[PDB]
Amino acid sequence: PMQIFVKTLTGKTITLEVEPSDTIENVKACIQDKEGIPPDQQRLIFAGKQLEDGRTLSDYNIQKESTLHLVLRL
Amino acid sequence: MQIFVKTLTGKTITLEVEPSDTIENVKAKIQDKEGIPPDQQRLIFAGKQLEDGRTLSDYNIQKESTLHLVLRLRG
Amino acid sequence: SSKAQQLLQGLQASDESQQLQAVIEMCQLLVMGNEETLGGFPVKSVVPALITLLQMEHNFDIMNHACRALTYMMEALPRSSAVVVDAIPVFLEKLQVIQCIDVAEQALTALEMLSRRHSKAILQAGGLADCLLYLEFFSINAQRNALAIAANCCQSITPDEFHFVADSLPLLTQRLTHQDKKSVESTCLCFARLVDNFQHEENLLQQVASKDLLTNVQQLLVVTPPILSSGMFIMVVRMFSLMCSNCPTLAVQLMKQNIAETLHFLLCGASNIDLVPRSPQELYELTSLICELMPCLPKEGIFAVDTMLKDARAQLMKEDPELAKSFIKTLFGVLYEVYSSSAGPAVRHKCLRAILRIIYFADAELLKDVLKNHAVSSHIASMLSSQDLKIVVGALQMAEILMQKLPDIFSVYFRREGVMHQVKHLAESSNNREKIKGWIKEQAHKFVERYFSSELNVLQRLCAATEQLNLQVDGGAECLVEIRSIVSESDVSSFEIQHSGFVKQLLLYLTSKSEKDAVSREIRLKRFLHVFFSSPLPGEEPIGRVEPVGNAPLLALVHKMNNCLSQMEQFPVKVHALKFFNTHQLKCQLQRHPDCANVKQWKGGPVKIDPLALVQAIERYLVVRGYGRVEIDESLAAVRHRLQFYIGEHLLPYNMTVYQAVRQFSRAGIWTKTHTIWYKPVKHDELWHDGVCPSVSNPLEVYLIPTPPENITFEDPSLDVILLLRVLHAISRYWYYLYDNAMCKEIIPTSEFINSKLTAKANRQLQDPLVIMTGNIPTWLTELGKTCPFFFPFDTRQMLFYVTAFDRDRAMQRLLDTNPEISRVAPRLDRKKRTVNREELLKQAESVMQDLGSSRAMLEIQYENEVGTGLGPTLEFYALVSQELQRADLGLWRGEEVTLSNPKGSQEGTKYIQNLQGLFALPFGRTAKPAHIAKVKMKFRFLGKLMAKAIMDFRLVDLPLGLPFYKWMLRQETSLTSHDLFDIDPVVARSVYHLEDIVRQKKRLEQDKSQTKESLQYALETLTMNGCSVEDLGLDFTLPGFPNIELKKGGKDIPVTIHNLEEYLRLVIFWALNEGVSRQFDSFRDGFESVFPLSHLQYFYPEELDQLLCGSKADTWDAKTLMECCRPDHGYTHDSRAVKFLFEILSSFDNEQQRLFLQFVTGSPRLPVGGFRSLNPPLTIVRKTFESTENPDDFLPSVMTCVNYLKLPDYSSIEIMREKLLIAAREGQQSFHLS
Repeated sequence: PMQIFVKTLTGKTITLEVEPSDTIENVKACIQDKEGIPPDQQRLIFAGKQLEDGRTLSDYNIQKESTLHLVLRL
Repeated sequence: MQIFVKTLTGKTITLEVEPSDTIENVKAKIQDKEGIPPDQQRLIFAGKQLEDGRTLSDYNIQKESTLHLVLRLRG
Repeated sequence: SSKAQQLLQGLQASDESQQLQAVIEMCQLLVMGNEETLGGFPVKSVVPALITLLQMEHNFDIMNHACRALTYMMEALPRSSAVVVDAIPVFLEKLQVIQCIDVAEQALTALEMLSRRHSKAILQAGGLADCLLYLEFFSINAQRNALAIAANCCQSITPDEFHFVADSLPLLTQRLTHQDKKSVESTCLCFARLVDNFQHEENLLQQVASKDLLTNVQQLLVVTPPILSSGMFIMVVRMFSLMCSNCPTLAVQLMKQNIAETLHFLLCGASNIDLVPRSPQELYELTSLICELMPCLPKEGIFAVDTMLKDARAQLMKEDPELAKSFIKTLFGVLYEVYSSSAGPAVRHKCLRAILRIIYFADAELLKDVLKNHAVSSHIASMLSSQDLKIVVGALQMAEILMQKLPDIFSVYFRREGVMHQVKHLAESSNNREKIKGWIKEQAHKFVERYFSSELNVLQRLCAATEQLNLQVDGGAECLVEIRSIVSESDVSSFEIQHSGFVKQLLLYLTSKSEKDAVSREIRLKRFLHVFFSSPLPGEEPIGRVEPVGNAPLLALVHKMNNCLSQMEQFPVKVHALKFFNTHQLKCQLQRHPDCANVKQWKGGPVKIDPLALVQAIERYLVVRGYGRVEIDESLAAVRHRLQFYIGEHLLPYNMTVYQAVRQFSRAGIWTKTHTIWYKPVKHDELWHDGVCPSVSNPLEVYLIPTPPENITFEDPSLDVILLLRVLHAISRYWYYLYDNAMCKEIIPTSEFINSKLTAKANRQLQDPLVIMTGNIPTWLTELGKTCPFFFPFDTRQMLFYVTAFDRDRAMQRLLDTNPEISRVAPRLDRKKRTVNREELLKQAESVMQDLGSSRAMLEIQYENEVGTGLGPTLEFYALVSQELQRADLGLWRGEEVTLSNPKGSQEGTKYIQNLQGLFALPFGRTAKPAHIAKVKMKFRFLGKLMAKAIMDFRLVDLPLGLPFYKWMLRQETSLTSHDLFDIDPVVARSVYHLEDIVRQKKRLEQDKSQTKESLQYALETLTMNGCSVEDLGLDFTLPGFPNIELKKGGKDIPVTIHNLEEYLRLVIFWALNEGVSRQFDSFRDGFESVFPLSHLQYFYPEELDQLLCGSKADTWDAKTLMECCRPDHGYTHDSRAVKFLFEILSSFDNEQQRLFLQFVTGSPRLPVGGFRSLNPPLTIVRKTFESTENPDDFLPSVMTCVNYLKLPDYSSIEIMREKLLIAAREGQQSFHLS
């Protein structure tokens, strides 16, 4: 049980409470449910990289109070 | 100083506690007496979620008081 | 921009540290950028500097960022790939000689990202060999990217340029047998594209295929479970078909390499005909390959018309024919089975062509011993009488070939199964159509003149039997036994039943009532039920109960009628676009209606008209534009109707699409011509006083009609058989209403009326996206679904209901959920969110259903102090409200008071209503206070609205209702008898039955005229029931069990006597089933119709609504069904230990732990119809990630209920798993604290 912050370009803070063994696609689906962005325009950025679908959060060593970024594509 | 902790269905557990005791000690005692890890225990007193980092005296919790235990598992 | 110039100046420098800092900064700026944010980024200057920086040798770290910068630039701005594509030589040079593996991997990633749009440059750059020269040294991802580059380069290739792949083909061929999915997929794509591009060059095809590719792909296609997916299976099979068609030598080579075994395995299954279910495209591709492996037909003779409807294999056949004989013997059976069990214009035609070539190129003996356990004459006769002028020609050619090859065998079959008759019909009764008509006429005339020109104990016998069923002439019972003998033990055909009028005569025999008939209808029906089935003869009813056993002759007649209907039917199935519909939009013109002119006159011209838009959008646009006033304003937009639209004399409903509005009331013209729409602003109470009840209706009398029902419009040659089957099913369902004493049992269960061809045609029609998206379902399908629903199974009717009862968005969602295989369809639905509290759930649920109960948008329910939202809490809302609606305090249903198992903190001690046959409403008399009645009525209205809303949103409820409840729902409350009291009150039914055992004796004894008044009185007073007389019972006119409900006025001082007992029984039944439960069901009907009408529930029977509303029936699981839909991944690959323990431990519950587990994981204590295999997200099992200190033993499992994601620790024992999977399911319920 950990909490992370997803922050957009306009400036927000979505506090997602997740677990290390979750899939990135599920996180994107939850962001869709909570904000309305379709789960295909999102491009999550962590530590100056691009997160990929099909993996888990524990692979990238995501921990408590780690801030991600949500950059949309058109 | 033997506060009662009630689970969801019907169970009530007595727990001896000192006045200046943190929430972590209470959670550890509950783990010892019941088995639930001190990571998935969420204690609720009156109508407030007991934050970790304080003592029962701050929340005006006294003898013969009742606390509620709810598990943090679903989503 | 401003920082971009500084970064560019940093790139153009000398100090190495400056370059490193600048490139890191540039990569960081590019990662978080976007098309709008990074506008004006200099790509004409940054790119050349980055390339010059990459062209180095002294560092192994700056390059890993120089490549990343270009990769991210292509990713962010998808238009920089016009200046970015200049260092293909540099990337290829780095690939040629290797120094750092990571640099090579990044170069591969950059090339893969670039190849999506520029592959020709890479192809002329020589990258195909360079990428694969060191293919065995990289990791998995680099290999996948290299194979993707190879595929994208081989997509666009030319015959002149072949040396780029000429030396690399063996590497891919040897790579075709790997155990990695994606590498195999990419290599197969490369081969398919190469074969497609080189299709007109036989030498190049022989170079590509050789002799090892065929072998490798042959064992690739057979391995199970399939490495390939469905689409790639289709692509590979199409590669085979194209290769065999374009060059016969490889067709011969595959025919000499036992390809027949592979085709047989793919079609039927195993090597020990139950065909494996496959999609229509796969079957079409396999049939095309089978057809192509066969020699082609001659272009002269009777095949000259095929030029208007629009070698090496022959040499091998002239050679050793053992191979060809084995091929034909192996494949004819599966070909015929596929042909006779598929409904599609393409599969059928391909199978037909294959059958023609097989028959033409075979000899006498091979056809003799292949066409033995088959029925070909019936198929030819059925397909002759068809509207399409392709199948007719094919059938004529088959008939000619079969007559020429086997005259003796196929000379009695054609006469017995009506082929000569149809050929004579065709031969007696803007240029191509006339020419093919003339060819058909001449060919049929020649066939008749040659083979059947100059010319039986079954047809004459059937005619003699059917001439004795005439209404004007008495027939006794010999005609029926003759018909039974002919049907049960003979070799009668479907054509003989047509020729000798049997179905029409039997229909008139069973369903006629006039004054010129020589025998009444009742005696005829009883004679029929005595001959078929074993009911007593008229006037000879035994004293006991009519409970016959035998039902075989009726089943035989039903089967023969179904076979005849399948043989004769000619219904059309329309399947076939999406890009056109999603691209082009409709055009409309608005003109004011001349009769009334108050609003402003339209002058804009064309109107924005989306194909799937509703007329509500047009009304809103007109109101906002200001035409509704008798600048853009939102006050009017922010229900009451002020404007209305008309087209001709037909009113336009508000819930109708513009496409349908144009198509129906007002084709190429729909999308080309302009349309116009007009706009304009908008009693003595006998029951209580005398004691008389309404008569019981007999449902069979409305089915027994000779003429078709008013709902039937279509014209087909099999209407009579449909009507006869309808009558027979009505008789089977309702036969105890004709006898005074009988047992309520169906003669034949309704599952034995299913037709095997109409179901296939319906299922095929319910798969085309375009018809579901537009709403062009053929009339016959809906009409048969509403009039004769016994032909189709439950799933077909459920899908038809969901497609034709609601809007297009829900239909598309249902189609996507049911068929995950699939110019792309994309539903768009609205969502409304509401917050509730778990302390006043009923009141807030009532408020929610009053506000948004009837809206046309999905509803999602969230809670106050919780962070969970989605599809879990929404299902839990219904699962809890349904449980709340069963409380004993409300006082609504019958039954006993029990206490729930495993309750919450406050739920303990609450009484709940339990009944072991279902829930039925309590009776209310004529003395009930208005407050109680109003409360019950509002509760029932809320319940009805709740169920109506739950059905529309694809949710499930948890309310165990009863059969009389659904009979009331379907408007069948006027046909309820004493049989139904066993479903409401077991103990009253026995008393009613024992009392009805006395009225029959009383009537029989009074019917004897050889007695006197005193003798009659003594005999009537002497009648006793279990030692006590009706006077000794001492009852009254109060409904039993409830001593406050009066059957009629003064029912306290009126004791029941032998003289008035029938009235007492009838009043008891009426007050228990219809009277006291009327006001409580009228409110339910009013509430239900507030969402969508009840008339859309006519596809179901009263015993099928439970599965529609609630879940499936309870069943005990086992490892076999669990290890076929559960998908374990992320640490628990199949055949692990935790998965084994879990699969063993679920299949040991008692349905209470099953309910607990289902509620804990899914959120609802029920499963969709079909069990685990019907859950759209399969239950996924993953390994929980722990640390090195805490044991992964004293923890608890977790679940994401939105996607059925179960996180499970690796326990060290099964007892620990048992003791820690129950704590989670019991003490971890009713909470969403982690989302």
